[PDB]
Amino acid sequence: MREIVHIQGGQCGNQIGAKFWEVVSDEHGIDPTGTYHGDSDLQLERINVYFNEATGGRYVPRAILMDLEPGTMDSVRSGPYGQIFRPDNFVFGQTGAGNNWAKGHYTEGAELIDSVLDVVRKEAESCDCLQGFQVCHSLGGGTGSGMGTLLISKIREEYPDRMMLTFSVVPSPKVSDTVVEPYNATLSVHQLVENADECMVLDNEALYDICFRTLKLTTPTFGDLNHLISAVMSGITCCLRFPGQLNADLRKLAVNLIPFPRLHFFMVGFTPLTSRGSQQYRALTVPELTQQMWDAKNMMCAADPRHGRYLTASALFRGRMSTKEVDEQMLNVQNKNSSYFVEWIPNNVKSSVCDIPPKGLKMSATFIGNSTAIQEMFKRVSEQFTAMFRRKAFLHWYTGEGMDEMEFTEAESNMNDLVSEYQQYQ
Amino acid sequence: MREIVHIQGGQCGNQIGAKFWEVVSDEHGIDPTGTYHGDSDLQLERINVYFNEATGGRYVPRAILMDLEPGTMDSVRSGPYGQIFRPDNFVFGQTGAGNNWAKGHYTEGAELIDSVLDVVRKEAESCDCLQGFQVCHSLGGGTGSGMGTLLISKIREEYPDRMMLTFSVVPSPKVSDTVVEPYNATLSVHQLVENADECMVLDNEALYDICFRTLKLTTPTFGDLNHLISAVMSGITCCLRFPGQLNADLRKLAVNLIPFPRLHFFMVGFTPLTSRGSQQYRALTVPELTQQMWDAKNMMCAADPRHGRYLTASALFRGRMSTKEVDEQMLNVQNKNSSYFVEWIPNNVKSSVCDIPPKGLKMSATFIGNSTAIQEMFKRVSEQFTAMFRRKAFLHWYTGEGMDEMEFTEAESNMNDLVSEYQQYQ
Amino acid sequence: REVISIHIGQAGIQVGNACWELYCLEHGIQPDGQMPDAFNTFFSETGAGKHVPRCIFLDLEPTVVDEVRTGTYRQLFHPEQLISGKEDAANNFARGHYTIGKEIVDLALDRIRKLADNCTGLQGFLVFNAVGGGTGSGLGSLLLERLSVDYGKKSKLGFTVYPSPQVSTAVVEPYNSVLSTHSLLEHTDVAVMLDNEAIYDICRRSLDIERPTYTNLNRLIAQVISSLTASLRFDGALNVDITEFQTNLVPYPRIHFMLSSYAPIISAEKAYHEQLSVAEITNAAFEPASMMVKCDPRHGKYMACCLMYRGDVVPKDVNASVATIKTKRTIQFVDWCPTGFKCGINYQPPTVVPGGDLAKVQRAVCMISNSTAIGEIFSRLDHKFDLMYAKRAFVHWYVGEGMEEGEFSEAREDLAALEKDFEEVGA
Amino acid sequence: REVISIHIGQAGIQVGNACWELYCLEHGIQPDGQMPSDAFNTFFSETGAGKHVPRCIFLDLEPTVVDEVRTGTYRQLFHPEQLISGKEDAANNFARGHYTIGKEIVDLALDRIRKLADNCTGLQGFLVFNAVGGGTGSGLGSLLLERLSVDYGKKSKLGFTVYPSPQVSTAVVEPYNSVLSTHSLLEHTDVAVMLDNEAIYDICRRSLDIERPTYTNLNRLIAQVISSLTASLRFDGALNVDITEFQTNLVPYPRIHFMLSSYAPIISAEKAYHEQLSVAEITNAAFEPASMMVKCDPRHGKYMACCLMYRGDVVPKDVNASVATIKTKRTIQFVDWCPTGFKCGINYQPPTVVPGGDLAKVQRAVCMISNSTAIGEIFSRLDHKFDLMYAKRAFVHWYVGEGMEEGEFSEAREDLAALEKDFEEVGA
Amino acid sequence: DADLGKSLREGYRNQPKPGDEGRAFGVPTIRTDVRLPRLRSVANACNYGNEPDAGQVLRPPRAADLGISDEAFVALRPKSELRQLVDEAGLALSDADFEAAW
Amino acid sequence: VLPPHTAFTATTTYRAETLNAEPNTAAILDRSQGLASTLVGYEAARQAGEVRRSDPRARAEDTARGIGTQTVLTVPTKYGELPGYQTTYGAATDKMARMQADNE
Ligand SMILES: Nc1nc2c(ncn2[C@@H]2O[C@H](COP(=O)(O)OP(=O)(O)OP(=O)(O)O)[C@@H](O)[C@H]2O)c(=O)[nH]1
Ligand SMILES: Nc1nc2c(ncn2[C@@H]2O[C@H](COP(=O)(O)OP(=O)(O)OP(=O)(O)O)[C@@H](O)[C@H]2O)c(=O)[nH]1
Ligand SMILES: Nc1nc2c(ncn2[C@@H]2O[C@H](COP(=O)(O)OP(=O)(O)O)[C@@H](O)[C@H]2O)c(=O)[nH]1
Ligand SMILES: Nc1nc2c(ncn2[C@@H]2O[C@H](COP(=O)(O)OP(=O)(O)O)[C@@H](O)[C@H]2O)c(=O)[nH]1
Ligand SMILES: [Mg+2]
Ligand SMILES: [Mg+2]
Repeated sequence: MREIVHIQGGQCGNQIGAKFWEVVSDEHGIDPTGTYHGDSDLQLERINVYFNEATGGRYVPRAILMDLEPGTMDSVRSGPYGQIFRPDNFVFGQTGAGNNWAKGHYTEGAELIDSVLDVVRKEAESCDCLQGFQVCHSLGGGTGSGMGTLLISKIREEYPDRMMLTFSVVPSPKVSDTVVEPYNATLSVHQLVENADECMVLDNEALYDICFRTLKLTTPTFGDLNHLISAVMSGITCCLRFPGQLNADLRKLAVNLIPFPRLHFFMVGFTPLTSRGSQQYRALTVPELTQQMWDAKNMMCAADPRHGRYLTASALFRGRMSTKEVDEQMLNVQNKNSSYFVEWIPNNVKSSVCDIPPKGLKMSATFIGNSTAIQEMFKRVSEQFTAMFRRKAFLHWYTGEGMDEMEFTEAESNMNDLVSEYQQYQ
Repeated sequence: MREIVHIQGGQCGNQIGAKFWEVVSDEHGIDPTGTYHGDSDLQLERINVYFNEATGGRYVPRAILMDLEPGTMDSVRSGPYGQIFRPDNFVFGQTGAGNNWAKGHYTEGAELIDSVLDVVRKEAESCDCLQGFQVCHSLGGGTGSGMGTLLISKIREEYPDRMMLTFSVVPSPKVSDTVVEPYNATLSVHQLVENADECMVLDNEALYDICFRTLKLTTPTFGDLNHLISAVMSGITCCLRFPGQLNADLRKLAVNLIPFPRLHFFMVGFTPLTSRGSQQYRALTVPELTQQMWDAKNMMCAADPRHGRYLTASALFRGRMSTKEVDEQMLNVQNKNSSYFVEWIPNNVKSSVCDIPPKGLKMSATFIGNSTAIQEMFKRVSEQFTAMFRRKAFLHWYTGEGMDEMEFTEAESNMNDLVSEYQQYQ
Repeated sequence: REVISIHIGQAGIQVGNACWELYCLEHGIQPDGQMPDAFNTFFSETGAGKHVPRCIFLDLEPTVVDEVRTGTYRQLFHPEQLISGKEDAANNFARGHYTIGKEIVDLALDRIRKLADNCTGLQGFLVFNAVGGGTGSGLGSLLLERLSVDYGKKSKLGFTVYPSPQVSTAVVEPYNSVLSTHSLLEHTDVAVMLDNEAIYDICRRSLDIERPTYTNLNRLIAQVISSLTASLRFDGALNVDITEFQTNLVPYPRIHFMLSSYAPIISAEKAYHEQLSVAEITNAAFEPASMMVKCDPRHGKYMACCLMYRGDVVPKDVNASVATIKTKRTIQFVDWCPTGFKCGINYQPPTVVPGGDLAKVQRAVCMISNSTAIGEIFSRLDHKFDLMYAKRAFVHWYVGEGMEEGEFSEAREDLAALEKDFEEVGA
Repeated sequence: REVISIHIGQAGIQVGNACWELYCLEHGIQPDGQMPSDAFNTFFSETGAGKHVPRCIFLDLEPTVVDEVRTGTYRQLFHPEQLISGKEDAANNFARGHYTIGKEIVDLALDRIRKLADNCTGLQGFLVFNAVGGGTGSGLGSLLLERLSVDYGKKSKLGFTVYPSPQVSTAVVEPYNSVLSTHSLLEHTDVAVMLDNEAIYDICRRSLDIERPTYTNLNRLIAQVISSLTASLRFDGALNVDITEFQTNLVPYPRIHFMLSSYAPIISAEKAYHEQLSVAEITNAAFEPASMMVKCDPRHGKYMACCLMYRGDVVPKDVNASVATIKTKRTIQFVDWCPTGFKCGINYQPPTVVPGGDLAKVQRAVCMISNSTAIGEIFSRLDHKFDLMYAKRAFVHWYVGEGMEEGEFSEAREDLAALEKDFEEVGA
Repeated sequence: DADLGKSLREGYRNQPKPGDEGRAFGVPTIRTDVRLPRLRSVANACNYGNEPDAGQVLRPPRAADLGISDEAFVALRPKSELRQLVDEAGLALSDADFEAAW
Repeated sequence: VLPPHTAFTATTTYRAETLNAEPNTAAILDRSQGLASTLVGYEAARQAGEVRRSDPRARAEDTARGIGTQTVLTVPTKYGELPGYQTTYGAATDKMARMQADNE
């Protein structure tokens, strides 16, 4: 019925997508060779949303992996659940962008985007009732951000009526992996604000802090971080894949969380995340999940939301639960800390319940908050962008490829008016 | 009943016919000794279209080789299914044309064409009711083009009310065998626009492109290209040899595709084509065939069909298929990309279904699209022809043999007005 | 005599899942469809030993519907009436009224056509919808409009699920609520509000279930519906049809919004506890601690009340109890209406459901009254609606669908006029 | 009471292969051709003892499907001399089928049908099965109809023709073929019944919901329709009407004979198990466009006369009541000139099942055959796309090289224009 | 492929129920196999089983005025019942001829 | 070298479906028998149902529940159902399914 096609860009997008299709495959009970061996046929009734049957129950993911460097593809095919992708979908360049948005948006896109557009089109009309697209990429790197950005623009120009998710990782000064982070991030969101329907902002710092405090894990490799983000993404799409008492589709959450067309950036949190030694000592109730949801040290962004106001929020619950308890918990958290929410919108919380929990858990919850604390992050980026732009440092690598100065100025302008309207509604 | 006699001209025609008779003999279940070894009774029912039984179940092809150098003869005799042919039909010169169209149409023809006409006569009246003749040849070589096109003219003089298929590979500048390719091909088609009923335009460039992208082979030797065109020719006459839900013989294929007598140049493509890695990751449905049929990376000509419009198109299907699905699919493809089709003809797609797929497969298809994109190929050859004719390079080996200049000028004139009427109907 | 029931939205069909479960359990029909004349008003006797219901489930998302298609009641409902779209309206009245409705309402009504031609003595329709959602509100209203232009003169009982004042699960449900009332006003004939917080309180207080789900809510809601049609289905000492609601409860053509209540809501052990008689249940059907709509009826005056009795009830004591009600002064009536009661007595007691939390009782009362407390409810909705519309929030979704500010302002002022009318009749 | 059946074309003989299977299954005849332990007399003549041979001729130009029939299981039903097969196919060419190969094949066809009619005694009429889009069924079909009209004339010829659907099509020159067929289909046959393919596709999508239907289910349902039409001759009913009744009660003017067909209830096994089956709802279901055999919208048209065959357990009381309800309803509208626009007929025997079919055993069934102006709409729809291709002289050279000219093209175009004028007049 | 000829899905499958291989899925107009209503309603548009035809109602048997419905004759009765009936009425026939007629 | 061998087995449409109707219907409908409607679309489900088909109390309970476990062949099974998977519809109809199984 409703269909979600997947897009992965860049190194981070590939590794994130790899873990994503790992957990989804484990959720639907399909083996790493591509055959179903699960238990409940409740898994079968909604595998078409993510899979197409090839020959004798060979379900392949409806995904498109795309980057510019083969080492990422090798790391994809190395691990398990790497032999289930259709090798045609590995559309793939050869030269490499190398943390250059101009290379990822004008040079390499000119010979890769018609190819990925061919593949995504064939993948689009292959299914009947498209629900939307799901993108996993970055904003600091070159081949993920720029190529994905131009791809998003082309897609939104072809299919204006379908939905669109974008999971984009943003950088921080504390964890600054590359140098041109603001040069790329500013331009990326400057395109996202007019192209994407909504964006779920991520980062690594919040993940490190979460594994510091809540998980008490020793060495958090990228796999566990991608494992968390993957658990988030399975949670956000649980409503379509399983029956429930109150189902909230993708468009349904978007219309409940987006009151204004340019206010479509969310922060995300996932519960429950507890250390293994302390996993035994806890009860498993809705208040137990609620105390962890509304903890500000549990968001997946470097924007402590109690420095601002929640415009709207949404909770996606999985597991057999009392809807009464669900709602009165939402009413209580909304009545006590009433200054943390916006005033001119009553009932700022959209809730939904699905009956099937993620595997291995009794009762889980995915939180999506559209708060105005994200303007702290954007200002935290724009000041770095202006600090660099005043001195025109590292700018010749961009202007020597086809980009000019006015694109940077309009990125500054859109950055500034966005944070101005965020500050306004605060 | 309906009859097809086969003629092979030149080295390319011979090797193509060699693979072709191996494929057909495999389809009808006769081993390379000439005896019958099939199991299902559907194979016997229509072998009179291609074979004659001689003595006690010895089945032999209704074929006539024709060339001028015994290397090709030993080449076709050495391989399997080589000793099943007609030792008396090996009608054959000894001097050799040497890529000189004047030699292929005036010098050796004067002493070989009486003999080939003798044997093609014997083969024609040996059967009761002809359906048409089938000639495989090139347009670049000498003994293929020149001798072939004279044979066509003499035959059309003898039997005017019979059908005629000609599979001719055309040269490309990117894949250029000889230097006199425009000198041969220009005069060859100049005779083909007035003599032959219809042709199937082929070329090696598009075949190499297919073995690059869709097949992903490393070594595409001539046997591979020849195996492709053989599957194409098996598809084009699967309707005669096997019953269907909707039958389309050669003549009604012709009457449906040709709206004007001079417009009889077709491009052709085949499905399905998968690499052995991606062979496991694909589905087998009518939409899976159609999405690969109408792809421009599947046409076996060097003419991008989106550079022009489709006049008519045909889709021969093999396998037990849903007719409703076939029709809605052809309707949907015609209504989606309505720009690439012609306006003043409704329902531009003639479709047919045969209930016998190729051996080992589940469902297959053959696309024959009469588009106006082929005029790019004719301009591609005509401009080279005028470039050489501007100062008469290589002309004298043609002049000193009996050919004069007005033949060349009449060939250019016919080239100019056929592309003119192609552009007119575009 | 026949009555068909349509279910719009994800909420309506869950109500249907408990409602039809109770009907088949009442007439002794196993989920496979056959018994091992009273059934005639809900089930048509197809074939030989088979009964199919007179309903249409319809929804745009197929998840909940095809769960019904594959549940235990696969053989009862044959899936030809279970209409299902391809994609949701997603809490968008405009999407559910113009984009998707224009392809689904026609298929619904040319199915309801031959349902109605099958029936012979059709009383009317009764609709189950939730006006907080997108599908129930948008094409629900659209279906009601085309029903009115198709038949018009036939009665339509609308059992709606309004949003609660403070307890809420959606965000834009004020927009969808107001846009539903603008057509629910002049298209429905008899509208019964039912809210969720009131039922949560009932199940928490009387049924002492500390953790209820939607199932228990839908179970006692089905108890209400079955109790108000039991007069048609079974013979009683004094029975009343669907037309009596319109006659005895609708004073004026734009005042049709009835509070509902039920008694006794008693668990298994509390039935061992308490002696159930007509007087105390007639009293209990008047406290706000036992109403289906969260509102204070003391703040208003009751224009006209309707009491359905089921079980061991004699006209003497029910008339004695209504006498005490008429003479009590804690609840005041409206001066204009002098005789503001419509009684109804049916013999068959209400049935139990295995796994249900209610116990079997000798007798039960379904009260349906009309007040001005609803006049308080709509103003309470009107206030929080203008709070959002003052900032033009969430409007871009609707106008992007293709609507405008016109129906916004006209539905806003329509509730304003309804407010002035209720304030004027309360005199 | 006897009637014979000729099949002209690839589509005609597939319809016939369906029909004769159905007829043998109805009458209890094994495919060998004998009855294991009188009604059959309208289709089967009994040669000698213990044999029953159909009164039918399949005829075709390409021999493929005909000898597929010959090699199938029905070798013993039709022995090999009635199945006429040419040597090469007309190949979607009306000229080639009407002038080139017709001249050799029609004489054999006609002097076989002569001895068929002579073996027959009380011949009611002929019935022809063809698709006007192809080449054979167009050209040689018209040739055969002309020669049969000149041989007999006064016998009624039931033409169950298959027209090309508006948007769904498999040929390219079928507009030309249909125009040239209709030019003679107007003035030769007596009662012509239209069947498109897209209407049956829609039916099998909606009611029988077979998402991937082949031609055989279409042909099965067409055979069911034909069986329901001829059950009045085959079996005694409470109210029987023969083939002359369509001639009389359905044709108000000598050039208006184009009938829309409809069948009900086209229903599966548990869908019938679900649905309470009675006469009122099936008479209803016979009338919505979602159950017609022709893709047309009769809401835009006005009925002239309808005929309703009922088969099974049907009493006259409820059929009269349902017809009264229909006549009183205002959703559909009959033509003013005819006051009384209905003709009912009832037959006792229920329609049978076919193993491998998609329909279950049903208590009662209705076949509606109606006259309207949706057919004049359809003819103009066809005329438009014919003229579109004819304006550029496309494909004209094939017919011209076969030997026809521009004259017949222009006169068939103006004949279709005349028919359009006729229809827009009668609709007044 | 599987869904080629048949609908193949559970709600629309052509396969009949294994309880009854052959039966016409519909409502017979005579309703000959239904439990008799305890008391037929005043408004009854349907008939159950044996109702006398017009050929009989136009010219009734003599026991029709006494109140004996015509189905009371055709209903089956056991041997002791028949014996008591012929003993209650003044038939006075011997057991030999009684057994013969029986 | 030539391919080893490929047997030719595809029959024509006529023979296949209008001469072997009785075996054809049996085979086609016995492929898709146990599966529910929304589950029968996928081919792996049919294969699973076949291997499953190849306690009468458990069988009656199954055909009563409908979508509980048609394609079963870690998570251990309880006497009634699976631990991780319990839908609200089934939780509501447990008693009706049990009564139906008992009556069967
Ligand atoms: N009382 C009651 N209300 C319900 C139930 N299920 C859903 N609802 C109400 O339904 C409203 C949301 O709409 P839904 O029923 O989920 O779906 P919808 O009405 O079709 O709107 P969409 O979500 O766009 O499809 C919420 O306000 C719930 O209060 C139920 O079982 N009982
Ligand atoms: N209803 C139905 N129509 C068919 C069937 N087969 C072919 N047709 C129709 O026949 C038309 C074309 O003519 P055909 O019957 O295929 O062939 P023909 O009429 O003998 O003409 P030729 O191809 O020249 O021999 C197509 O438009 C199809 O719609 C069938 O099995 N059932
Ligand atoms: N969570 C997660 N983040 C990653 C991973 N790989 C890279 N990143 C983030 O992506 C950013 C750099 O992305 P990059 O590899 O340069 O993107 P690309 O070069 O365009 O493909 C860094 O800030 C990292 O934090 C990964 O495996 N997991
Ligand atoms: N497909 C295919 N084409 C061939 C083969 N051999 C030669 N050709 C084509 O034939 C053309 C030259 O023709 P030539 O061999 O000189 O023909 P001839 O001398 O008349 O026999 C070249 O453009 C080749 O592309 C072959 O084995 N397969
Ligand atoms: Mg909903
Ligand atoms: Mg034909």
